[PDB]
Amino acid sequence: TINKSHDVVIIGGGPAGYVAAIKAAQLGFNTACVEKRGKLGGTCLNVGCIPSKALLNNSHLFHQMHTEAQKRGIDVNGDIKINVANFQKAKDDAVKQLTGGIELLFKKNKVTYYKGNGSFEDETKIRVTPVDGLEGTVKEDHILDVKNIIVATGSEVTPFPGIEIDEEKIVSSTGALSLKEIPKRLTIIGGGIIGLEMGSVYSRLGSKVTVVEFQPQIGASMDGEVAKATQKFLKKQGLDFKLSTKVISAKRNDDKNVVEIVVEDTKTNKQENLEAEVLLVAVGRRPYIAGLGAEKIGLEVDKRGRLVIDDQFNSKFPHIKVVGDVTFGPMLAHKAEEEGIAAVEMLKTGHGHVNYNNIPSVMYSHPEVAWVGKTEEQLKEAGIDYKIGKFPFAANSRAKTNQDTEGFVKILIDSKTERILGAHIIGPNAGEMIAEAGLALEYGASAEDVARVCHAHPTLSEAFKEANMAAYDKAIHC
Amino acid sequence: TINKSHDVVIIGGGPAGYVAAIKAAQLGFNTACVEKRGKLGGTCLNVGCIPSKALLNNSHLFHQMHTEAQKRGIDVNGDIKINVANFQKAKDDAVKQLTGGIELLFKKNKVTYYKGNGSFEDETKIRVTPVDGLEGTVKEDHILDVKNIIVATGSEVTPFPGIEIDEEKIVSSTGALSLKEIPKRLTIIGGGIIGLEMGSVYSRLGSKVTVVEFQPQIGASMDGEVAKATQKFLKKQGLDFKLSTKVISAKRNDDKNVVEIVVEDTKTNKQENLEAEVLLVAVGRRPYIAGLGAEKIGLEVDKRGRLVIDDQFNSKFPHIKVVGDVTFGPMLAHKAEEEGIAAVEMLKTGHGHVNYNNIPSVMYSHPEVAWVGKTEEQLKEAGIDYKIGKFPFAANSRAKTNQDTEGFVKILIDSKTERILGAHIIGPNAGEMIAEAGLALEYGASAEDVARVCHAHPTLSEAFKEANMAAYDKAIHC
Ligand SMILES: Cc1cc2nc3c(=O)[nH]c(=O)nc-3n(C[C@H](O)[C@H](O)[C@H](O)COP(=O)(O)OP(=O)(O)OC[C@H]3O[C@@H](n4cnc5c(N)ncnc54)[C@H](O)[C@@H]3O)c2cc1C
Ligand SMILES: Cc1cc2nc3c(=O)[nH]c(=O)nc-3n(C[C@H](O)[C@H](O)[C@H](O)COP(=O)(O)OP(=O)(O)OC[C@H]3O[C@@H](n4cnc5c(N)ncnc54)[C@H](O)[C@@H]3O)c2cc1C
Repeated sequence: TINKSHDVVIIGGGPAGYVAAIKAAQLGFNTACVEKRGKLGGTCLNVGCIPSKALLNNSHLFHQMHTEAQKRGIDVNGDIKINVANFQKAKDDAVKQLTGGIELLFKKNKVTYYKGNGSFEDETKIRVTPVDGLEGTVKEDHILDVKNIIVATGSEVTPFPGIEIDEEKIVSSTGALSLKEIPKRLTIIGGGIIGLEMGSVYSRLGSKVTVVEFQPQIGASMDGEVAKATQKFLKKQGLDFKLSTKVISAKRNDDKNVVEIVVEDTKTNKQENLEAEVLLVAVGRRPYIAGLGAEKIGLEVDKRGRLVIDDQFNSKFPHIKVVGDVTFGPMLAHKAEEEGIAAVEMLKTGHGHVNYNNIPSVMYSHPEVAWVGKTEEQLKEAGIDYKIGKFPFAANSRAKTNQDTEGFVKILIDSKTERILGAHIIGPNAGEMIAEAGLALEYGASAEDVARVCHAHPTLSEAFKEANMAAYDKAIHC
Repeated sequence: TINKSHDVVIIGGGPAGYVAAIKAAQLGFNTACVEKRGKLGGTCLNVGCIPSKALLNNSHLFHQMHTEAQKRGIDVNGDIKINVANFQKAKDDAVKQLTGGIELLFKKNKVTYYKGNGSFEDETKIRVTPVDGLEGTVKEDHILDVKNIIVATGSEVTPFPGIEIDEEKIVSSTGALSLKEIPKRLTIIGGGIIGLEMGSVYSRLGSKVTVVEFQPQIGASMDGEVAKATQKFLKKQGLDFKLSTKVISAKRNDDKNVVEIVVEDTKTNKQENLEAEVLLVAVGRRPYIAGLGAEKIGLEVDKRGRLVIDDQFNSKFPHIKVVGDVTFGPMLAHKAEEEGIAAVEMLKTGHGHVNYNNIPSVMYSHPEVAWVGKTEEQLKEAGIDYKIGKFPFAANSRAKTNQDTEGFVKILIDSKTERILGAHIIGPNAGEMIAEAGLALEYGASAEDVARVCHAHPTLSEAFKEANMAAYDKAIHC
């Protein structure tokens, strides 16, 4: 065991933790970050955002090249095949480069990178213990004398009791992202974004995808109209939805090399049997504090397993802050990053801020689905008087030119002030376009404020312009 | 001779004119629009923006299937060849749909659409003349007595004296957009946006492209660094450049089936002989007023051939406004539309508005090139002290996952106010991302204002957020 001192020590190297480390160092703190997995970037970079977006993008292109080339004047007299090994390689190389990038950022900023497991020795010190196989891991235990501690231990997949998750036949998102072969049938439990995205990926590559969802509609969180329109275009794309249906159990049938599933329709409590070569368990994600030693010092943990904090990210101990997926708020990478930054700026200047009323959500299917601000259900349930502004991409020149016009832009404004209250988009670049609504929302802009800004022609962004025109006045192209 | 009365009469159905018509109608004006070509949408929709973007998008895919497929896990065996007829059809279909679309907007908005040539009868009356082979043209001359006239006759290709454009071997942008076969060699006069886009299209299709440019750099009005980087990635994609070189002459040679070109090295005053199956003349575009009868009533026309107007779009006659390509300002479609709306709004409330300092410019190559506001050269010339924020897409997670990392975002801010003065982007979706710069500038946003807005992860837009972070402080992932 050996002693070490730092001003700030971050437990966790994911979006919230490594960004907090970089920021603390730029702000002048002697900073250290403790991560046990072997690479920085956390869930997002290693088994989440990055690899999933890589598969989505490449699977989309394969799809375009396979069924949309001829109508674009491109004749292929040969064959268009998916090379699973190179498909995976493309994703693994992207992850590899990015994880390396973070380590380089840590070096440039002088962040001390401890490879091991971090736990509270007591409320004022952190002990770093080595990880057996992990190379580069600490040679012996390290006791870090620190002034400020930031907990960013993140999340884990929510387990399904009774379902043995082997990342081969019955997989979690982590297994789905590394499938060595396109399964004939992909059955997915849960209609969440993570599940839907993996569904889209594989059906594009030739898998028969079935989505078993407890609730009536899917999406969970998106605007009503967006949610139904989403399930609509996904079914149209080949995904089979089993709404109001509960997965009961499942186990791998090695002899028949098939996963036997058992569902139950809630609108009849009538049981049923299903089968799939690969089963994806996507019933959500939850906070992860295992091995942290939070129980040792009395850190408050709510009934949902989240580390309780106040509006300044403080735990019951003023010098111990908590950020990211391990605590309150949507479990998104951009949210985690800004909390990491806000927490550190607080340490430096005494203040920081995160706008929970302006955090966007995005599903990277095609078309993409993105939204930020308030939905219609939320405005109604709050008795807010509002007006709607909608513009379809079918009326957008750029979209038409791309022969890809599915979707629309919907702007929600205050009937009184005409201030933008929410934006919802389903379109070819929804994820990027949503940044526009974010800027408007952040500044409290009005639909007219956006409508009056000259947007380049011909671009998809013009749909956003016209949708705002339709909210307080009238669109020109529809 | 037929007689009719209208509140507003618009000459020209291009972006400025047809949008003015729609707007005038919406604002309760008895509106009429006169167009002689046979389709609405003017230059942009029939032989400009739309057709070019279509060729660019489809040729981009062709290029991707040839060079980007394998590394993405997509095996495409066998010849991959362009079907010119179908390539042309894909473009022609998009134009047909869009032109048909505007006519539906006219019917819906009750705009009187006169197919023929519009010319001034006197200061307050316009006559519509039938057009020789115009489908659906007026069968008899019409005399429209109007309260307000809006001129939007647009522009045309600037010819090169001594060189005859036949749209077969020696072509203008119009002929280039409809080439029946991919020329073994395509040589282009002028490295403006139009010249560069056509060059990119055919180079991707197999033509050996050569760009002859009089100036020392391409782009015409790009920021210095952007112009250089633009030439570099276009050169990397196969285009050959001959800077500080002006064409002197060129002529067809039906014996060798080639165009014989003569150019002059501006540095050595020495000439060179060039040869190409197809020559594109893209030395620019100019205002169009032929057959408008502007001289009959003595409208003011400057040395550039433009119809002079005041800051209210007024000609020497208070009731005669002018908008679009035929008058002052950049010759772009979104600029024209904006003026069309502004003019009409002035006729209604007595005031319209166009922020000429926030008009974006975009080249739809790949990567795309987009900018708005001041370039570095313009700031220096003004003696303005400024700071730079630069972030490369090579450091952006989404760009990495897409295996498309060329380019960067450059933000220019006032050193004292930290107010954003301009944005320049070279990237996969620059054209869409520039809208963010549009909103920021319009609202007087500072770099910090943009940097603190939560941008979804992982998106290309995060690079816009980080470039701003670097401009006034420090980027995280840089
Ligand atoms: C398949 C999938 C796709 C996703 N796609 C998106 C998307 O497109 N966009 C988006 O915004 N979000 C997406 N997310 C969610 C996003 O990944 C998370 O919100 C984000 O990674 C959380 O970051 P964090 O830093 O709070 O936690 P984490 O990223 O979970 O990381 C915490 C880190 O700390 C380590 N750690 C924990 N305890 C200890 C300890 N005691 N000692 C040392 N290290 C410890 C972990 O090993 C881990 O690396 C996705 C998630 C999944 C699973
Ligand atoms: C190859 C090419 C690519 C381009 N790409 C882009 C791009 O990506 N983005 C962008 O913003 N801009 C682009 N532009 C430019 C854009 O097309 C023009 O700025 C815009 O179309 C001008 O619109 P306007 O309404 O002022 O004029 P125009 O569109 O030129 O139309 C004027 C109209 O009036 C008619 N007319 C003229 N005189 C008479 C008369 N006497 N009687 C009746 N009708 C008459 C014409 O026939 C025509 O339809 C491009 C141009 C070209 C040539």
